[PDB]
This record gives sequence, C-alpha cells and structure tokens, in this order.
Amino acid sequence: TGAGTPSQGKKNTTTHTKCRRCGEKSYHTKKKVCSSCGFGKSAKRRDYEWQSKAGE
Amino acid sequence: SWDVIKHPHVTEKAMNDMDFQNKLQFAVDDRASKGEVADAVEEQYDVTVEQVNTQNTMDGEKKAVVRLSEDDDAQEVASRI
Amino acid sequence: ERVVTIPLRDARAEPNHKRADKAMILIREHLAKHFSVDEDAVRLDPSINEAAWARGRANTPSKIRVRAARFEEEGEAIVEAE
Amino acid sequence: GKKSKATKKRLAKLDNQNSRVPAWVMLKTDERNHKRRHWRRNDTDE
Amino acid sequence: TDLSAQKRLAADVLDVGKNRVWFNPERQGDIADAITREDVRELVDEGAIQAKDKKGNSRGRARERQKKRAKGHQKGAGSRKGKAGARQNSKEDWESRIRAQRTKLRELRDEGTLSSSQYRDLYDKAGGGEFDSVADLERYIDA
RNA sequence: UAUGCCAGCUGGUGGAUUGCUCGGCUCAGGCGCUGAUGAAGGACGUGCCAAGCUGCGAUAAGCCAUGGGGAGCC
RNA sequence: GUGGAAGUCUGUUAGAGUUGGUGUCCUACAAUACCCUCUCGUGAUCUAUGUGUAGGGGUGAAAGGCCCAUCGAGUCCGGCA
RNA sequence: GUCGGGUGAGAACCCCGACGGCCUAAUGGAUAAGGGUUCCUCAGCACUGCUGAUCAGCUGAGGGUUAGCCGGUCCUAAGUC
RNA sequence: AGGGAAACGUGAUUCAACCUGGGGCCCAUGAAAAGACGAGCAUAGUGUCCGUACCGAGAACCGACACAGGUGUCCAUGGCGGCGAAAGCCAAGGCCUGUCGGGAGCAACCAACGUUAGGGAAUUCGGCAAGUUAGUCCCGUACCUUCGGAAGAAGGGAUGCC
RNA sequence: UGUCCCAACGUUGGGCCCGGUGAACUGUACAUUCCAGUGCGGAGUCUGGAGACACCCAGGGGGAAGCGAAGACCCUAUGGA
Ligand SMILES: [Cl-]
Ligand SMILES: [Cl-]
Ligand SMILES: [Mg+2]
Ligand SMILES: [Mg+2]
Ligand SMILES: [Mg+2]
Ligand SMILES: [Mg+2]
Ligand SMILES: [Mg+2]
Ligand SMILES: [Mg+2]
Ligand SMILES: [Mg+2]
Ligand SMILES: [Mg+2]
Ligand SMILES: [Mg+2]
Ligand SMILES: [Mg+2]
Ligand SMILES: [Mg+2]
Ligand SMILES: [Mg+2]
Ligand SMILES: [Mg+2]
Ligand SMILES: [Mg+2]
Ligand SMILES: [Mg+2]
Ligand SMILES: [Mg+2]
Ligand SMILES: [Mg+2]
Ligand SMILES: [Mg+2]
Ligand SMILES: [Mg+2]
Ligand SMILES: [Mg+2]
Ligand code: NA
Ligand code: NA
Ligand code: NA
Ligand code: NA
Ligand code: NA
Ligand code: NA
Ligand code: NA
Ligand code: NA
Ligand code: NA
Ligand code: NA
Ligand code: NA
Ligand code: NA
Repeated sequence: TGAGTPSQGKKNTTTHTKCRRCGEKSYHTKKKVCSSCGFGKSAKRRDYEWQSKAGE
Repeated sequence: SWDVIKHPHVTEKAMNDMDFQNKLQFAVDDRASKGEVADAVEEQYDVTVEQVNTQNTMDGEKKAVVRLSEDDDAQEVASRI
Repeated sequence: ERVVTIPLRDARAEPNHKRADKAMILIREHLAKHFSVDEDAVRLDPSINEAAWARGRANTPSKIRVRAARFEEEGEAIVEAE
Repeated sequence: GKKSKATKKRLAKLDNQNSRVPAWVMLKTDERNHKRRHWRRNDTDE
Repeated sequence: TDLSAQKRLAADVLDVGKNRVWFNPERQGDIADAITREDVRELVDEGAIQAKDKKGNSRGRARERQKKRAKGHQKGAGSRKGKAGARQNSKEDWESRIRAQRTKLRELRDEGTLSSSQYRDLYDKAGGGEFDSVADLERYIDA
C-alpha cells in the first residue's frame, strides 16, 4: 500500500480541537493538552524565545 | 440576570401546532429547563402549561414547544401580541 | 400520404451495440428525402420507435414498413408503424 | 459524529457568519465577505 | 414542469418505490401544482397518480423440473456439480439411518417380540453399523 | 497577392512611470506595573434591518454623576 | 463403521496479500492508479475502536524497514545573514 | 439510451410517458467516524458543474432536528490525569 | 385496537434469529465494575440536562478536485441455478451522474479482443504472451517416503432429454 | 498453441471531420535545407557548391549531440554524514 494517497483515506480521527483556553484549534483531545498555549500541561502560557529571531 | 422567555417563535410550522394542537413555540434562553420554561410561560400569559418540549437550534438559541391545557386556547393567547 | 418500406442495411456501419439509435436516424433521413421535407419536420410516432427497439439496442430489423403523411403550412411528415 | 451543545453553538455561529453583506450596507457605504466558507471547499476548526 | 418532488411524495404516500409511481402524462400541470401530501392523495384518488405492479418470478418451469427430480429424473452424472458427500451429508445420513434402526428395535421390544437381551444385542450391533437399513435389520432378525 | 515581415496610426490589454500619502522605519523627551475586589488572553453574545471591524456585556456601539462643549446627533 | 483432528487441502465466501504481464497509464483517474494473472484464506489469521512506546530515542519474524508523500537518525522554529 | 411530450427567451443531457438497458454484499436498506447545514421550500444563473442547463451538493432568502422507556449520561478495561 | 380495494386461510417441510444441551482442546485458561435478583401490592407525584437535519460516498468523509484511490458495522434466508454467501439470468429497491455531444463501412496507427489453413517452440535469455486441461461418478494409479504422504499421480470409461 | 514460418480478416474504444469546453511542456536570435569542408577535434547559421515558389492536412519519429534532472560513474575540496 502506498504511504501517500491510499493512506490518506483512513484519516477520520479527531485530535486537535478548539482550545477552551486560547481558542486555537490545537487542543489535542486524546492528550487533553494544547499544542499552542500549553493548556493542560502548564498553568503558565506556552511561549519560547525561538518563536522570534534571537535579537528581536 | 437573564430572562427565560425571549420571544415567540412564529413560523408556518409553529402556526400549525398552535391551530391544530394548542401549542405555543418560543425562543427561550438555552440555560432554561423545561420546568422553568413552563413556569415563565404560565406567569407571562396566565395559562395552564401541560407539556414542554425543547430543542437546541442551529441558530444558537433554544426552542420550546409548549402545549396548553384544553382549558386554554393558543390561537387566542398568541393573537394579543 | 403513402406506405413506405425503409431499408436499414446502413445501420450496420455503426457499432452493433447502438443499431437502434442509428436506425431511428435512418428512418428520419429516409422520410425527409422521400417526402421532400426537413428532417426537423419529420415526426415519428412511438410505434416506429418500439419497432426498432423490439429485440434490444443491438438487434434492429433490416427493413420496416412505415406509413407517412405530408402537409401543413411549413411542411412536415407524421409517421407510424403499419 | 456526536456534537456537544458548545460545538453546535460554534458551528451555528459559523453558518451565520456565512451570510452576505446586506444590500443596504452597499448603499450606506457607497461601495465583499472575505470570510465566506463553503462546507466542501473549506474546513472549520476543532 | 418538474414533478420530481411529487414523485418522492407519491412514493411515500402510495408506499411504493419511486420507480413504480406513474403520473398521468396528461395531468402534469395539475400534478405540478400538487404541493402537499394531501394534494397527492387527492390526485391519487382521482387516478392521476398510480403505482405500477411489482413482478414476481414465475416458478412454473421450476415446478416442472421439481417434479421430474422428485420422480427421479434429470439427476444423471452429467447433472451433478458438487461432490457426492456434498449432495448428501454422510454424517447426516447415518444419523438418519441409525435413528430409524433404533426406533424399530425400540418398538419390537415394547411390542414383546424382543426380550431386553435380544434387543440389547441388536442395538449394540446397529451402533456398530451392522445393518445397512431397517429392512436389512428385520431381515437379519429373522435368523 | 494570399499566409506573412518591419515601422507607425486608432482602440485594447497591462499597470510601469510621474504626481499624491491615512502607513512604515529611526531618533528623542515623558511615563511605567496588572491579577483571587478573578487580570491579561479567548469564547459567545450585543444594532430596526447588521456579514466584517470597532465598542460594549443579558443595564450589551451602551446606564449615572460632575465638569467641559454646543445645535446638532444616532 | 463411527468420530471429526489439522499454523491441512480446493476455494475471486468475506477478507488479507501482491507473482508475472516487465501490459494500460506514465503533464495519470492516482505524487504508487487500472486490468488479467497469482498467494493466503481456523490461524504465528484478518479487522474496527480505544490505548502505550518519541528522535541518537521508539518500533523492527532484520529490509537500515517503519515512526503522517519526510528516515544510514522525523518534523517545526531558533542558533542563522 | 430512443420516440413522443411538458416547461421555458433558450433544452441531447430539467420534468412526464413509453420502449431499451445498468446495479444484486451492491449502484439497494440501516448506520460508526468524519463532514457541518450540505437536509426542505421559494427565487435565480455572474461563480461552481470536464459540453449545455430552465437543473443542482452552486448563488440568495426563508424554514427544518420535539424522547422517563434510542443514544449520551452511570460502571468499570488497556491505560490517562 | 390497528391496517387492507378485497379476502382478511389452513396444514406441512427445511428451519437465520432466539432458547437449551452433549462432546473435544490448552507448555494458550479465555475482563472488571456499576447495576439486577434475592425482597409484595394500591393510588398519586416526579422523570430535569445533552444528541436527534442530512451525506455516509465512482459528487456531502481523507486524498489540493463533483479524484477509477482509501474508508468500520448490520442486512449471509428474495427466485432459478448449483456444493456454494460461486457463475450466469431475474425480482424488490436504486439508477441511466463511473455525466460532453454530432458525423464518416468509420483509412493508416494504437488499446482491449475473436478466428485463422499446413507446420507446431523453428520464436525467445527463457513458451514471455496465449493456449491446453477442467465440474461429477466408476475403474485404475509408478519412483520415492519421515508410512502421514506421494495421489485428483498417470491412464481408461461415463455424463442430455423422454 | 498465431511465440515463429507469415501474416489476414473481423469486433469494441480511440484515432479522422463537425459543435461546445480548453490546458501543459518548451522558446538568445535567425531559421526551405542537402552534400562536403572547416571550426574547442560531433555545424540548419562559418567556407564552397548543390537544391529550394508560399501555405496547409495526416503520419511514423532520422536530426536539432530534441525535452525532462547544476552527472549517480570518475577525480578535486585541508566538504558532510
Ligand atoms: Cl443516537
Ligand atoms: Cl447429545
Ligand atoms: Mg513515510
Ligand atoms: Mg431533547
Ligand atoms: Mg441558512
Ligand atoms: Mg465421516
Ligand atoms: Mg490452511
Ligand atoms: Mg486456498
Ligand atoms: Mg490501534
Ligand atoms: Mg544493507
Ligand atoms: Mg436538495
Ligand atoms: Mg427549482
Ligand atoms: Mg434521521
Ligand atoms: Mg462524477
Ligand atoms: Mg494454425
Ligand atoms: Mg530455439
Ligand atoms: Mg533463434
Ligand atoms: Mg503464462
Ligand atoms: Mg551555402
Ligand atoms: Mg555537476
Ligand atoms: Mg560513489
Ligand atoms: Mg566524516
Ligand atoms: Na431568534
Ligand atoms: Na469541509
Ligand atoms: Na507609562
Ligand atoms: Na456589522
Ligand atoms: Na476409526
Ligand atoms: Na497484481
Ligand atoms: Na534526531
Ligand atoms: Na537556522
Ligand atoms: Na449530462
Ligand atoms: Na438457492
Ligand atoms: Na491471435
Ligand atoms: Na525526429
């Protein structure tokens, strides 16, 4: 079976959903953790410095 | 504080229920239970509510189908508004 | 008006699984020519159709006697089985 | 699929947001809905 | 005119497949104006709308064949397709046979013709497949 | 002299150019904490008609007081 | 004779697999497709859903296979001009 | 598919009838996931539809989902917080 | 009661569902908890909350597309056929939307395919491709063998209808 | 047994003509070439001759060292893994 097109057919699972905390569709409903704001893992909001050029 | 009754849901189907089944249809706040819908209705129109059916609509609001006792007449209650 | 025998030997030039259709066309082309009329004015009563489609879309009879009449203000023919 | 009361509310808003700019606004502004979302061509969140 | 909506309606009211509902070709206009189920029933009662009859497969030729076969014909080597044990399940047939034989012996005992010792003997022999059929058994019984 | 070549003329296509700037970029002075009295952020609401933006929060493009302001406004 | 065992046999039952045609296609219907052919088909079977293992780490009846068209070290952004 | 016919400014492909066919573990019936209003009605053709369209899953406006006894809800599984 | 225009049957066979048993297997032992029963009856009151449209696929899902791909369950008892949930034909139900059409005996060429006299693998790396054989019953069956198998060995015969 | 001797005829869909729809690849310029020669030794464009009226349709693909891919082979780099 091709890992391409023919393997695209089984993708009827729901994972990342609208996050109750930040409103982005990144709340992983299996993990109960948001990939965007960290809701469900961190009380503090997710944020890293590599999200921007070092000097900015 | 929010009010239970929002406004009368008037549509062809609502009419048929009022004319043929003695039922009044309302747009009610979605946090309202059938019982709350019942009381509010009786108090607002002075009638006897027999049964209430609810349905959360694809319009973002809750719809309530309220049936009045044979004693009361929906057609008349609705005609005064 | 008259009674005419239409040859459908030329329907074999068309792929066999579609003889009916072609015959049906041949019938219209025949009349139009023999009754000096436009193929647009030629009306074929459904009898004619059911005759051509009798044994399926692939088995059309080699001839067909057809009764036609000619007239009106633009000119036309109406036809049927016999 | 089984949707929840909250979900249903959202899908609902989206459907509404999918109406066209009323004619009167055209006149009142002397003269497009950039948020038009087809159910087949577009994909909603969640 | 477009009577497609009605078609779906007639089919539900007539309680039949859409493909079986017929609309009188001369009353399209009237049928076109039909908008409510009631309007349909009405056109139905006027015979403007009817339901075609559903066919059933004729079992005539089937029955003729069934007779010839029940009488023993059309079952030659050239008419068999499955293996033999396929046409008749050997285990099933032994159950058929052994039960018949066990019933037989059962009667003769109660009947008195057989002492519970002769019976025992024959039963045990049957269970050992000594008798091809009940007929064979009776035959053996008679010395 | 068809098909056609080169240049131009009229019209078009296109949106360069010139002009314009409600936006940026940079420097400089001032100022500088918010949150369980539930913030920041988000969601959903909220208009006569209201899709977006803004505002606002079931008292919902708003309610009150005081000052200013002024014949206009929504 | 009975019995009905088997990583048993035939088998396009369903389902799974993919040998040859080096056919068709090869700006495709398709970033791995179509057809015929072929294998397995009561078992170390096939399958849905849920759930666990994460990047020098997994997973691997081992082919350096696989870990979302990405693998002799995934992807994203940063170090980075 | 064909012959008639209906509607329409306009009809090979929108609708009716007949004739002729196609699908039989599916091209039928009920559904999970997923989609998200695509469902119904009216009004339309600038977009979308491998041609056309009076049709439409398109454009626009309205309307539509009613449960003590179907699901969720409750319980506990691998396992998760 | 209901439903049917009407009649509004009776018996039978085979019997999915459902029920209830017996046997056999394991260096494999085939969940748990809530709940129910155990523990009667009358009358009355209460039974809120969330889901409910539609598609479910060669156009409503995933695959950038109205994509020839991919995508789970139940209907496995509709008829003939036959071993059969097989072929082939046909119902019920669905469809003419695997959605551009018109015309030329319609050439060359190509894709799928049928038939080819005599010869019969001379073709080719190679019988690649195609073809031959074929279902059922009866007879009959070698070397070899781990005695299980080899074996449907091979070979010979039969086969319809009335 | 059409694999072959050695091919023929036929079937269906294309192909061809017409209505409608309507891309892509590719493009320094010029360009009707052919035979020779010459040139960085593999020229439609240089040199010498020959031939050559323009346009269009269909074809099978000889040539444009045809199009497609900053050669995987080989070597080089005080490259990587
Ligand atoms: Cl449900
Ligand atoms: Cl038993
Ligand atoms: Mg991969
Ligand atoms: Mg409800
Ligand atoms: Mg709407
Ligand atoms: Mg046995
Ligand atoms: Mg086996
Ligand atoms: Mg097998
Ligand atoms: Mg799994
Ligand atoms: Mg290796
Ligand atoms: Mg519709
Ligand atoms: Mg319409
Ligand atoms: Mg439903
Ligand atoms: Mg299609
Ligand atoms: Mg020969
Ligand atoms: Mg040789
Ligand atoms: Mg040779
Ligand atoms: Mg072969
Ligand atoms: Mg020269
Ligand atoms: Mg290079
Ligand atoms: Mg190397
Ligand atoms: Mg190294
Ligand atoms: Na409302
Ligand atoms: Na979508
Ligand atoms: Na400050
Ligand atoms: Na607005
Ligand atoms: Na034995
Ligand atoms: Na294959
Ligand atoms: Na790594
Ligand atoms: Na970087
Ligand atoms: Na069409
Ligand atoms: Na049968
Ligand atoms: Na041949
Ligand atoms: Na060439």
